[PDB]
Amino acid sequence: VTVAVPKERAPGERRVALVPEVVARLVKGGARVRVERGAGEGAYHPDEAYQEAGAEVVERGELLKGAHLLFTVQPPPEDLIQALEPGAIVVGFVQPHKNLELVRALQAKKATVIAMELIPRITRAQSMDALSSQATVAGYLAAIHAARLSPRFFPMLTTAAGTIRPAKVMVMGVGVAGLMAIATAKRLGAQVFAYDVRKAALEQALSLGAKPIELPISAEELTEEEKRIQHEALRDHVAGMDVLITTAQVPGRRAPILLTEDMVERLKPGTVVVDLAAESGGNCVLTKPGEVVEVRGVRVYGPLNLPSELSVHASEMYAKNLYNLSSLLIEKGAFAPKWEDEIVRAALLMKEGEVLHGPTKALL
Amino acid sequence: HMVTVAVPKERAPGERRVALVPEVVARLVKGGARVRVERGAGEGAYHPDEAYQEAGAEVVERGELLKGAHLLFTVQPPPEDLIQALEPGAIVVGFVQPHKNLELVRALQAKKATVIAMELIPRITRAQSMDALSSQATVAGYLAAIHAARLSPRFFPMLTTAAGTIRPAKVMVMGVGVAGLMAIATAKRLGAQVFAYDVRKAALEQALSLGAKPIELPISAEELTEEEKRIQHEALRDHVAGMDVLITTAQVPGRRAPILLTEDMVERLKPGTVVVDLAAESGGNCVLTKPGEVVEVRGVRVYGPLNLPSELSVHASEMYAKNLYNLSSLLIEKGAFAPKWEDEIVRAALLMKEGEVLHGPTKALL
Repeated sequence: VTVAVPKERAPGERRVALVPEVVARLVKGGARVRVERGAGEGAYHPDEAYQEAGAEVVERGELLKGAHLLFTVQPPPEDLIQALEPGAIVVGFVQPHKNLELVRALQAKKATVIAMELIPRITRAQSMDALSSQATVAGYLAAIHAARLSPRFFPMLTTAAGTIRPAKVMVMGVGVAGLMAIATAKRLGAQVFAYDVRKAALEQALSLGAKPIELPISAEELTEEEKRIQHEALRDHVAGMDVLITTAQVPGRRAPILLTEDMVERLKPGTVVVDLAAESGGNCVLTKPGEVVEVRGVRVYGPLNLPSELSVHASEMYAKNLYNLSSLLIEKGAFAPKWEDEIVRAALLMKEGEVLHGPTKALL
Repeated sequence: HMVTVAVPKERAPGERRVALVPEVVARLVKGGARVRVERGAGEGAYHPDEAYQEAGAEVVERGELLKGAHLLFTVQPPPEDLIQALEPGAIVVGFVQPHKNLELVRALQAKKATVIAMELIPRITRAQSMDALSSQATVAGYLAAIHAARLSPRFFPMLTTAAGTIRPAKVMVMGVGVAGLMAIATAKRLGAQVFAYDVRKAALEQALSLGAKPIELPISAEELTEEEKRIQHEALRDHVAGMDVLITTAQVPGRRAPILLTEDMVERLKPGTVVVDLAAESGGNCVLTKPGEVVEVRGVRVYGPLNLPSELSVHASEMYAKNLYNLSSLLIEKGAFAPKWEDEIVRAALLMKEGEVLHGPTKALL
């Protein structure tokens, strides 16, 4: 098997689909790897370090010559698509809704793509979950940015000039990203609170030292009347916060509004919102994606591409995810795609140009 | 027969701090003092006018500000419009830094003003609660570490997921005074492996206490030969090369900052390394640093922040205000203007009286 690795082109993308250490392991297992000149520069991995790992550092669009497996972060642009070579498998993030044009080009070229956002949440696939690994990065950076943006200390502090209270941080949406925001805001010494409609998620928060927000109806269909009492109770909680980190996203849908116009009016001047849901529209009505705005003294930040900010580790984890996915793409140095495997069945978005996952057929 | 204290809006570009905050203003008032605050003075620090009025002060207009009376409390030194309006016998209290504001210092003596300079508070134990250099350095240190994390392309903490385990980042703090100690405490909380470099052993002792590993050089921490300098340098250089982040904090009053990250030292940093150079305001500890900017050479991101305190404006102002409050006990008796001129703190910090410059280096520069 020969595995190709492109230099990412999407504006502001700094990650690389494989890193040198991972490349070595693929080589030591009998695989061959070609890496575009400069592909790991965003992640501080020089061409020489790849060569050392046994890769040949080729020129772009010489890249797909050998060509059994194309490993990307973002979906491949057209220059690469055209260069595919029949029977090749594309493996990376696809995001049909964000990159429809490139998706229609992949099927027109009759290509085969395993979509990374489509890895199933089963335990056997945990080590392959790139959404999770990238969400961890995003979570960590959410918290760091919350501290950079806030005009107060996160930790409680005593000096000869007195003592200062710790900051009050609420994380809303306690999935993988939110858990790491909790872990990181807690490390910095903030009082941290957690809001999620699911009890299991809230138990995870409690475990990391976050105080769950308890609403009049408890975590696990609801009346318009019951919604109102939840809303008013959450509103009072949010008002008392020094920082809000919102992470609630729903695949192929607009993000839910969790920070409502009337909720935002009650935030004190000097509060910070780090809205991780900006990519799909934002959990907060104030948020302008990719920007930091300030209204009524409320600093609101909607980061896109946090993973690419932490490019060294984001790439390392992602590289490992792909390597771990490889055991079902590669057998004994050979190209042996386990088509019958549930992971591959769930993640295989198209085979020879035919679209195998419903919603993607609809958009096209 | 009862003292009045003025507080301006800061003008210096990018200054967001306020010399007094509302909670502090109330204590001054509740002790029988009056306070006049310029409209908007606390906005940088998210303290609305109404919070000051609530605390018992009159939110007046600028340039009406000094009419009232006796004490001008500032963060940065007062610009000219304010110096011109002083009122004889009145005291200016704040940061002065003549090397940065010579012109304004010249205007202050021309107007025969009296000024207690905040950077001149003596380092004695009784003056600890009054030390604004120290309280501001704590702010600077904390943010140094936060920015180091924002800028680094790797995790600070060691981490395990189903995708593997990741080593903690390796952070060196060079210059272990007040800012350095806070950078340590904060890089530590974030789970970095933290190392500490300082020519003084007591400072290194304070680092160890916060969980930082001291950098041990061939000649040990406390008359040094050129030969002995070479081996310290080469050893430290080996240490620096192994780091993911360098935070440098070494400053010396009224001098260029010492170069602690030499050009040969910088040459050995791997691409992806971060330098937060807290000494940019006086020239930078690192040869690469461009003050107020983030540069990237040979893949090394180097940041030289000016006015970190003003980024943390809520807490910087709070500690500063308390510092000023605490200094009051020597400026104010039972609500009346009573300067204790014979106090060591006051004599150490009194930069000028009725136009007479009473602190050498400032006389010399002027």
